[PDB]
Amino acid sequence: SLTNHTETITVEEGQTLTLKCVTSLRKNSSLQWLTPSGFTIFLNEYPVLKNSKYQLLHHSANQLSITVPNVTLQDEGVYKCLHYSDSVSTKEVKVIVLAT
Amino acid sequence: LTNHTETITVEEGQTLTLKCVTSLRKNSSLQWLTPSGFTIFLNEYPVLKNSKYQLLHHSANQLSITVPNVTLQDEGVYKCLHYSDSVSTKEVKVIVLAT
Repeated sequence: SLTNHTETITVEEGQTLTLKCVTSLRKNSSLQWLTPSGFTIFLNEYPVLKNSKYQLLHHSANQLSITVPNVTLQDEGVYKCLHYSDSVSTKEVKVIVLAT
Repeated sequence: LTNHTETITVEEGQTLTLKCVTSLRKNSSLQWLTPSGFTIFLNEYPVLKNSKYQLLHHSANQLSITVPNVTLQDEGVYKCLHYSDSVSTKEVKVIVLAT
């Protein structure tokens, strides 16, 4: 179901992090994931950031899901999903990486 | 060639041009962002819908765009990103002049 305007999620270091953006259904739209640092990871199904560990999981009109395997403490922070239709809506996901 | 920080001005009501020029890198990407952080173009393709930004030029080492009929809402720091092995950033601060 829907991703809210803000969320906090956790992940054990060393495991795989799944960032899942699900939105309303809208014609001719775009979905986009940003790193906390502000770099585009995927625009729709198309990778932008060049030599990184991020991998597409799923893309369709109302969903852009990606993975970060072997999550490290440096993978922590607020990721943004942007949804571009007539206007732009934003969902911020705060990631907390858990030790051990 | 665009430095890491730039300040440029433009008269209200005129056309503002944002040119990002970088080194030539193979299989690289260029991107303009609004001060609010929305993508305007990624390479030659618009992303932000419903607005007055227009493409002027795209090639491997240049991404240039326009905002005609500029207004004071159009001021702020725009960001051009250059995605190669590494990501480099140019922030361009636009100041809009009244008269």
